[PDB]
Amino acid sequence: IILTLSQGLKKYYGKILRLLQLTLEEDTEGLLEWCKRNLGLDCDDTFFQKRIEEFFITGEGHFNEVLQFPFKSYFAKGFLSIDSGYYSAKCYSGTSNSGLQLINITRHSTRIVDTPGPKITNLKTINCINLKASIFKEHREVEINVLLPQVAVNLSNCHVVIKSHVCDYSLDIDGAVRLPHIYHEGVFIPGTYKIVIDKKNKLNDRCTLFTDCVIKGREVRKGQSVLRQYKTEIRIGKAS
Amino acid sequence: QLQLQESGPGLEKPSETLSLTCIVSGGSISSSDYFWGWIRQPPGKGLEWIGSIYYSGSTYYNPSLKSRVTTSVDTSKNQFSLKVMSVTAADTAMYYCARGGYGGYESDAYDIWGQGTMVTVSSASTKGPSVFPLAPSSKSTSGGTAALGCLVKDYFPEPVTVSWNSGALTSGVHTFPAVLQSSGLYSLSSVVTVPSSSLGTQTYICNVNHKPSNTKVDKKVEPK
Amino acid sequence: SYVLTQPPSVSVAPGQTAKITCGGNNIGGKSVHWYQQKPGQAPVLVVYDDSDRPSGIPERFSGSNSGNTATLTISRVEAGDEAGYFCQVWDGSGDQVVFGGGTKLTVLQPKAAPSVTLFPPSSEELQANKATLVCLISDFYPGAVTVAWKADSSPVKAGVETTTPSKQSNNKYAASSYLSLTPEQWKSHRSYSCQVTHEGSTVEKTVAPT
Ligand SMILES: *[C@@H]1O[C@H](CO)[C@@H](O[C@@H]2O[C@H](CO)[C@@H](O)[C@H](O)[C@H]2NC(C)=O)[C@H](O)[C@H]1NC(C)=O
Ligand SMILES: *[C@@H]1O[C@H](CO)[C@@H](O[C@@H]2O[C@H](CO)[C@@H](O)[C@H](O)[C@H]2NC(C)=O)[C@H](O)[C@H]1NC(C)=O
Repeated sequence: IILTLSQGLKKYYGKILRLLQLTLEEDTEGLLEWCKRNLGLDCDDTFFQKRIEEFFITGEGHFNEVLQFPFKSYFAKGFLSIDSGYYSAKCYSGTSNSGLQLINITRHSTRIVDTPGPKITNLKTINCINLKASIFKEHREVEINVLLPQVAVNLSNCHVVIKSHVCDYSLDIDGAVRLPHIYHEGVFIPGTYKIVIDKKNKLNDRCTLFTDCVIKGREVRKGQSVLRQYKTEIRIGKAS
Repeated sequence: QLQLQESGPGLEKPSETLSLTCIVSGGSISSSDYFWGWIRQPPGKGLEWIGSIYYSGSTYYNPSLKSRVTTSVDTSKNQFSLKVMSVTAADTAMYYCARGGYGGYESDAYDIWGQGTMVTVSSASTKGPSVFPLAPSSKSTSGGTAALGCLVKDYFPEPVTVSWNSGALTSGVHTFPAVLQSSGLYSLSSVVTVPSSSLGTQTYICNVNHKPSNTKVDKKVEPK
Repeated sequence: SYVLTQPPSVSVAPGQTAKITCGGNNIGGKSVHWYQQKPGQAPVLVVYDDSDRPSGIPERFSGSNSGNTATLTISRVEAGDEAGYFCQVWDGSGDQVVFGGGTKLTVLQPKAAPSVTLFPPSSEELQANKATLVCLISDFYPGAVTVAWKADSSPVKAGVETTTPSKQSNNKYAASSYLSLTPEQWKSHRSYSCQVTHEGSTVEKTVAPT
């Protein structure tokens, strides 16, 4: 069937959220026409990658609502509310970024060997170099700053908001934190992100973080501190 | 320096609990960058990790043995310990304590080891040895030298240690590995080569120690 | 249950280079440590973190680790390098320490004839209504001796115990044999002998009730 501007923009965004790997589902039925009728082109996967790449990295000044640099009102810097109705993310253009706040994860990963270590890590005593915690007792909220996003952080009964210089979105599903994936001659994710946990929400009563605690060892080899890591839990909820 | 020392019973009865203690000395067991582990080695077999414990109490067990072993740590006494429930002959082994890196700062290799303590699982009671002299024969070995010794007969379990003249004699000493007799008792010989010219001027006394039975024996070895 | 695979043994001539492998799935992703263990002694850390040496370990020891195999290399091998070598890793998946089965390194050695000493029973044992002959064999390579007891010239067919040849500290072999007699058996025969054969050559020692 036909879709108006309103319904088609939601599915258009729904496809972007799927390609960014923030969603695992989509409603794109009718979208292909919608791009022929309202945009006069064929919006295959190649087209959508070019829109993601150009919006987040290779900007060209002013962008419109469909991530091109109807839909003749081109904006400036800031954010599109990529909202499919089913899900949404506040994503920022690369024109509003000073440098490249993304890292290239197809490039080789520094070796990190596993080691014995504390199974429980206290939120006030986090010696991991990949995680930095801020406790806001006044606001009853916790902000976890992830410094090495390539090391997974897994949520367990958590209702969090992910904040970054790329996209901002909510996470409510157990498992590894989903991050935006952009393709620019390789795979790119944000260089840092922030997990915001509101302890005033009953849904976070048992919020626990599972991650690899990365540690700089005493040994310096090849002019670098050797890295070791151990699996650990950071309990954040009251009754965790 | 940091030294580890195992302490054990030597002999444990079947279906009983073996308890070992490692005394840490020269430094504190309350080390934030290390934890403390037990490794065993049955006769003729390789090394097997039992478990490791952090000074705070956190334990790490071998999955094959987790259901019948437990470790503790006593920070006041500067020791950690091991318990192995319902033992059988499969638990007869050399037991080692060792220190390994923990928490990422140090390497997780086990750098400092104890001496090992020998545990035999048997229903037999301990038995101290009978010690008899092995007399020289003017020149038991060639002309200038001579061979004398101590027969350490019919003890259980392993080991015995033998020294000569309270340790003043170390050159030319050869303590032989024990023989296991069909009775289950052990026996060994310690022999020492001395100059023949000394057989009438130097007293030779061997010192036999059998820790499992708390037996200490001295035997003078005179020329017959 | 992560599995480490070591060869059972490896031989080397003095001065040559020995290599001992430790196989494991993606072992290059783990930190491999090596322990040397000599007969009757606690293991000793010789290489840690694939290729680092603790203080006091000679430069001839060196390590590498990548893919599915880690390798201990000992250059300019000396007799004193003869020992068992164990590889070891921490398995992050199973949260456990894993040791390889160990590799017996032997260093090629010249043939060596045994030293044999034979002791008669002591007066004190004889006074305790017992009698033991003791045959001590030492300093022989390879570790295979035939031991034969003789009463006068006739072969003994009872009351004998003999150890398996075990490696001394100098990597030659030692072994003991014991003949149990009654004091009357000891005094009834004119002499007893211990016959030791090693690589076709026999040594004989004799004692007498005298
Ligand atoms: C992201 O990293 C990969 C490396 O994994 C880069 O791809 C390499 O680029 C160099 C230079 O062009 C080539 O020599 C290699 O053959 C490439 N390897 C692969 C696997 O593609 C890629 O260019 C990087 N992207 C950036 C820096 O934007
Ligand atoms: C966090 O979750 C990730 C993915 O859900 C875990 O990584 C997986 O772990 C399993 C089990 O070892 C492997 O079979 C997968 O191949 C892993 N996938 C990836 C992408 O790494 C990770 O181990 C979890 N972390 C913690 C601390 O629990």
